[PDB]
Amino acid sequence: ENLYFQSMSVGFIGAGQLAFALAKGFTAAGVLAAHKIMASSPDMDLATVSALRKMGVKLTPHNKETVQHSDVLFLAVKPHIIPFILDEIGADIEDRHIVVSCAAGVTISSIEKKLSAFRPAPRVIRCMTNTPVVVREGATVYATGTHAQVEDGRLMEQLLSSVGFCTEVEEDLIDAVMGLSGSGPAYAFTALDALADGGVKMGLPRRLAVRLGAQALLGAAKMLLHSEQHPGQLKDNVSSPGGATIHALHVLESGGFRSLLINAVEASCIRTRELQSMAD
Amino acid sequence: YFQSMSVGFIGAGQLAFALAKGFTAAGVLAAHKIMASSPDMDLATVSALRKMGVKLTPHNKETVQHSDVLFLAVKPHIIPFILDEIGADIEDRHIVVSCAAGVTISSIEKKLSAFRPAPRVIRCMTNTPVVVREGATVYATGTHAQVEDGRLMEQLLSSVGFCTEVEEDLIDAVMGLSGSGPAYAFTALDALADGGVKMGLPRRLAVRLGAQALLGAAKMLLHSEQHPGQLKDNVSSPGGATIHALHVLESGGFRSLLINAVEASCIRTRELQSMADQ
Amino acid sequence: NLYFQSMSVGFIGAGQLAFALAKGFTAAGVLAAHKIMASSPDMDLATVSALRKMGVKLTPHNKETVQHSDVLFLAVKPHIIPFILDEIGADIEDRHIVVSCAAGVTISSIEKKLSAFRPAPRVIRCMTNTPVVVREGATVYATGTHAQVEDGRLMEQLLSSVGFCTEVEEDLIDAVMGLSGSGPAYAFTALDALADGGVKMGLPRRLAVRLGAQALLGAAKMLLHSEQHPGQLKDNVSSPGGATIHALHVLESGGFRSLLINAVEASCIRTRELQSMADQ
Amino acid sequence: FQSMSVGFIGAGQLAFALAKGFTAAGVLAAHKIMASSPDMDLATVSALRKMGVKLTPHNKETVQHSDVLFLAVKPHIIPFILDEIGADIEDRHIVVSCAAGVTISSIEKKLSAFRPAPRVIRCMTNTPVVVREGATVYATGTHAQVEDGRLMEQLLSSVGFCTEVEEDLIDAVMGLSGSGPAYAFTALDALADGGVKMGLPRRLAVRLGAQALLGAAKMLLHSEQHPGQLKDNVSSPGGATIHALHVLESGGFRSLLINAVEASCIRTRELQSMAD
Ligand SMILES: NC(=O)C1=CN([C@@H]2O[C@H](COP(=O)(O)OP(=O)(O)OC[C@H]3O[C@@H](n4cnc5c(N)ncnc54)[C@H](O)[C@@H]3O)[C@@H](O)[C@H]2O)C=CC1
Ligand SMILES: NC(=O)C1=CN([C@@H]2O[C@H](COP(=O)(O)OP(=O)(O)OC[C@H]3O[C@@H](n4cnc5c(N)ncnc54)[C@H](O)[C@@H]3O)[C@@H](O)[C@H]2O)C=CC1
Ligand SMILES: NC(=O)C1=CN([C@@H]2O[C@H](COP(=O)(O)OP(=O)(O)OC[C@H]3O[C@@H](n4cnc5c(N)ncnc54)[C@H](O)[C@@H]3O)[C@@H](O)[C@H]2O)C=CC1
Ligand SMILES: NC(=O)C1=CN([C@@H]2O[C@H](COP(=O)(O)OP(=O)(O)OC[C@H]3O[C@@H](n4cnc5c(N)ncnc54)[C@H](O)[C@@H]3O)[C@@H](O)[C@H]2O)C=CC1
Repeated sequence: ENLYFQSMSVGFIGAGQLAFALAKGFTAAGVLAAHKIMASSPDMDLATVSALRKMGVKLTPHNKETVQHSDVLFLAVKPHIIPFILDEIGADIEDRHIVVSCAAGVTISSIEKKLSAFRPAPRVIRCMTNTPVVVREGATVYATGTHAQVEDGRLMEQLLSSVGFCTEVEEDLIDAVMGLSGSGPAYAFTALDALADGGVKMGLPRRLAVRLGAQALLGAAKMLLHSEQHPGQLKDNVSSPGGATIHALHVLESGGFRSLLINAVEASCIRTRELQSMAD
Repeated sequence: YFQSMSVGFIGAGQLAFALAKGFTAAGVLAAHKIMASSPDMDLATVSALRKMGVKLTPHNKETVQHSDVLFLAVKPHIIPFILDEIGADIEDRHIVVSCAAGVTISSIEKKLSAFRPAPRVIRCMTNTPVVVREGATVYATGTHAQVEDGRLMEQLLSSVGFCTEVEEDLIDAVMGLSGSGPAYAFTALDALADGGVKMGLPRRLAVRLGAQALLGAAKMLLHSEQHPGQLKDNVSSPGGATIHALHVLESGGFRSLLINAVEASCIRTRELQSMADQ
Repeated sequence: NLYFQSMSVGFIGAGQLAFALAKGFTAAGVLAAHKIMASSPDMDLATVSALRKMGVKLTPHNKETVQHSDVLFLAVKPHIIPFILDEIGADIEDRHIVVSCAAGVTISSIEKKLSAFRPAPRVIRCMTNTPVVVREGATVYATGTHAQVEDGRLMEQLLSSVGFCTEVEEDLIDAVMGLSGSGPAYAFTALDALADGGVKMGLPRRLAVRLGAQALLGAAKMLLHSEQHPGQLKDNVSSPGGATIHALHVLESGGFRSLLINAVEASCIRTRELQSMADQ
Repeated sequence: FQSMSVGFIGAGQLAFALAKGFTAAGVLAAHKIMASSPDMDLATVSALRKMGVKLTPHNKETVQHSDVLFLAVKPHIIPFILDEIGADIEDRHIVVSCAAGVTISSIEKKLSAFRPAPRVIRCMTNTPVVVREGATVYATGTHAQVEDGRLMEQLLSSVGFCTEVEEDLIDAVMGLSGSGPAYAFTALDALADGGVKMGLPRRLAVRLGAQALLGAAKMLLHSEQHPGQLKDNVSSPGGATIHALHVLESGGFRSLLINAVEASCIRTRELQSMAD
């Protein structure tokens, strides 16, 4: 790791929520010192830029400055901004750069087409991560581009593994991963807010209900990750005949609880596709 | 490390295994200092506890004589039969910790006080993730529990997850939230994985990613001073895929279903204990 | 202590919005009613009679409004704007700032029409709402190609006298219309229903309307003056096991949140589908 | 210049909201307010302390300090409180119960066992007193003087709207304006989500949505028009607003808000039937 990271500099095009989250996770993991990170944004009036600055992250309005001072370049902007970014800094991408795109629905092919008009063989990697990298429990996948070298995938695997789970996938899976684990934390925060409301309805202080609900979800998720058993079998171990849990599971089933979560993953994926067809 | 402490389990099922596995993984109890009892010595939970090093026996009275801290880990309608069987063996030294859903401290103390006054009783509400040391536990102290008794139980149960003392009248609501909560989460994880599979992910990857997302979000909330709505705002980029997905959850009344669940579990727990009383 | 001593304001159209702005501007003291002119082909409209009682100068002839005015508000229905611009385009001078309040109408479409008569028309696009009438409006504006920096600063100063006002990129304006432009109608519907609920439970209608409106006003003010998330302020009202958390559950059971999201989306979509029909 | 001493039994969300509102209005000095709680570790207690409010664990000290004594505890706590401090209520006291559902009759019954003629007023208010835009009603008890009702109207009018009602309206007011801020906070969160879905930054969507609701509410308070007529003035034919109003109607939006007021009122009544 020392060899990969000792003198590596990282740049963020964009200084929003994902840039802050990855920067916080990388520095908390100890892989990167905050001053070796640079972020650029046209609007300095954001709370994320303030948090990055108090972290010690170097800030600039000029994306070309971030490009000049970076080895690994994360594109942390909305999908529709990507092709305008590539036109802007494309003349500055050099052999040394690894361009890591975080946007969903922006293909490696389209990024490589843009950058290859300036210099052949751009090294491009697509990444799909989520905000819990900020506590080093992210869920990350990546796909390597046509010109990515052998050490490039291995470097990205080690970098993103320091802030959570990380595995290589074929590029065609990435938009579906966005619908599941990219959007997933928002599903979990909605559920935790509602579970806490349920606790409050039944008499619990709100502070206690939030803590218990979150701890229950965290523990159940860890249980599944550590067990070889199917989620339904773990559910069965918790639901005793005639008991409180099986009564509660019935009212979840009666509202189509499962189908709402399937609807959510699908809706996220569908939206990513229609954004992509607006560009393409 | 409580080295001088002998722990017993009346009942050798899912909860006894989860606690004993958690305790020994935390290093607070040695497996050989734990005894568990069940009338069926060929149960699969019994086998798992045996492979752990726990001492096992079919005689509930043997577990009582071995133990200082005695966990009641039987189903709720068995608690009265158990208290009658061993009540004469309860000694001054014993702390009786009932894990049974719905069973009140009053009903345990009344049954045991017929044999010996001032039984030391603690009521505990925990959940199965103690097995990976990420449980959510609350406890209430009884009439005759000393102060050190509550501090002792909090030390023990803090080693396998979050633990805090509550007034007893909150415990049925806690059961509806964190006691049944793992089952809500396993249902949600199965469904999120089906959604990933529908959109083209391999099942095994979808289960791993869905569970990791839920774990990471829960950890984010536990480590943050922010409202869960504010953390949700940070995922939801304007016009983006996430806010579109959240709309379809809202259109189905997702929030209300989870409130329904906590309510139903809490209400059933009260219903059952009303039948026990009368 | 703001007052525009050398500014003549004109309104093409003398309907709800012209009345609301003229009343807000005059109550703010930043304009005398006699320095305001409004035109409409219906001199027997109820809004025209109100403007006349304020002191506002009225005329049936749009050309007279243009000749009197420095700042010219286009306060007609969107499908009337192109006929307006053809009628008075030859009367636009260098001194004019043209401020379109019409829902959906793009700066591009206005500039194209006026530029046929005289190059470099100074155009600002504004999205406001009817509570400017009580000086609590919510307004955004976007500046056109030829609007000078002082033009936007001036309009911000003027529109800030009747409520909140900030500059936005033009492509946000249709979404603002769906939120704060249509928003007062959502609130009037909500206040009618809340009053019905109060009456069902035994309150006199006049009291229920007063309390419902006061509750909404107070809650909105709390949020504006707080750095807290609206979910956290809700938690402070929702005592465990109490009346409020029981009532919140029945709102959630009906999908209350999703209905308000549906509304904002439906307003914004309809605006875009109208402007597409106009552009084709 | 009345130099009133005010006490709160309970130092939670409503006690903080009222203390903040009263001191911001200038009617009370913070250090002339005393609040008591057995849990001296809440966020509300820390905020009261920072305001300069006097804090004590002992309800008797609050009673002895106060001229006007607010009962700002949960409804099921009120009879425990009246048993504890009933012997300390004096003829000079005005006892103002804020508790949802607790009747004047039950309060006077408890306190009359100690001194005859306890002066009792029941009030129903809401958290926006914190920004002096509260919605408050009050009802006077058997022994409250006419001056006692005038004083309470003067005091509560300093932090928002205030009017006297017959007591049998108070539980319905709770369902409308007492719980009402929670309905608005829910609506504002959802409207902001809708703004974000259509491409607005969250910070701007929150601000525009709240300003929209504030302005519309103020319009209705300053107008003699029916809310349906104000709605008609925003709704041009074929336009964006009337399309959005239709999707609200299709989901039964109106009935959800009626359901909420009713559910709050029913819960209040069923809690009181438990205590009784
Ligand atoms: N936030 C999340 O939960 C996750 C986000 N993503 C993706 O990551 C990307 C970034 O999302 P967020 O950080 O949430 O968004 P954001 O809106 O918080 O941040 C975007 C940033 O880009 C900046 N920006 C805009 N135009 C720019 C330009 N031309 N040059 C430089 N900077 C520019 C903005 O000023 C802002 O600082 C998006 O594609 C999103 O879909 C993917 C996974 C999770
Ligand atoms: N499993 C869970 O998710 C949680 C369980 N609990 C409570 O823990 C208690 C035990 O639950 P589980 O372990 O899931 O049950 P289980 O059904 O898995 O195990 C119960 C055990 O009691 C034994 N048993 C039955 N009759 C007995 C008797 N007369 N003497 C001794 N042992 C006897 C059975 O053989 C079995 O080993 C219940 O009261 C439940 O409410 C509490 C919170 C969560
Ligand atoms: N009313 C609202 O809630 C808001 C309205 N707007 C926009 O403001 C514009 C005007 O809306 P309102 O005042 O509500 O409409 P309105 O229907 O109340 O008034 C329209 C006025 O235009 C006049 N008019 C028609 N043809 C004309 C012509 N050829 N020359 C001059 N005047 C003519 C009519 O006589 C009438 O006085 C619309 O484009 C609407 O989208 C924007 C935001 C809020
Ligand atoms: N919070 C709101 O939005 C409104 C609340 N109310 C009513 O106001 C009352 C108080 O509500 P909140 O302040 O929101 O509740 P809360 O739970 O925030 O405050 C209750 C306070 O009472 C204290 N307390 C508990 N037992 C006590 C005792 N024996 N002696 C003294 N203090 C004790 C608690 O420590 C806490 O400080 C309730 O009856 C509620 O129905 C009425 C309308 C609006």
